[PDB]
Amino acid sequence: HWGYGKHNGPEHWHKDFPIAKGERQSPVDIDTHTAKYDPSLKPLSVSYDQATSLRILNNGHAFNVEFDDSQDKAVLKGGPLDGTYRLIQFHFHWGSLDGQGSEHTVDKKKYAAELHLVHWNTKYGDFGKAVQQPDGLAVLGIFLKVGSAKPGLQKVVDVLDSIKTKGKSADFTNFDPRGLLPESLDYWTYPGSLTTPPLLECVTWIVLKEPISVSSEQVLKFRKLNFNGEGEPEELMVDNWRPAQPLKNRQIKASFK
Ligand SMILES: [Zn+2]
Repeated sequence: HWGYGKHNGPEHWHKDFPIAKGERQSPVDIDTHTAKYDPSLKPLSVSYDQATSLRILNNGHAFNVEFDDSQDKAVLKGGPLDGTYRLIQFHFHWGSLDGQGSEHTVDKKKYAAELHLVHWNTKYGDFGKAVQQPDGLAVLGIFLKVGSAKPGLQKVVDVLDSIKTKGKSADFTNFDPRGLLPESLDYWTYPGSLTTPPLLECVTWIVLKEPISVSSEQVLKFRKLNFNGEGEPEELMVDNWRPAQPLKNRQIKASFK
């Protein structure tokens, strides 16, 4: 039932998901002047050479590229994390307008879009057990700005016409998520939550400082997707982002001096 519209959108999620007013909700604004360098953060390790994408799907809120997480084929390690986190899916949030779209902000600056690579902690049995624990998920967040085209994104963009509406899916093999990374993996990290219902506070957030650059042509294809199912009145899939939430007692740690 929840969405991003006037009445089912983020400002009303708390009616059905009371955790929405919890102590470590995401996203948050990253105040660069308050986020301290932490020299105990170990280097961020990403092992994606054996990543096995399976399918792409429009679930009515975003589109998800799903991966085989049955073994350590595509794992995140290091940084603030203890243990091994398996990539399960990635998706985007974007705006109707280049000036908005990102979930996290940096000194209140909004980016045009935000990519989330979602991983879960093999400490737990599976995704379902991991989401129920404060140390269960690690989400790598990567800002998008409008500029030159992102070649590693073109394979995703080139299949969006086949998943225009909610419920549609398609096979989507051999996608290399490495092609979505920026040059620097300098990042900020803090403990937080899912940014969509059920909004569980199970996420170690790792937000990269350097955005990737995508083309107008590429984001205009994002904005052509539909929230609605085929045959229902069109609602364009745009502004599917949750705004910054209160930071409360939390500190953002920076990985760079
Ligand atoms: Zn997300």
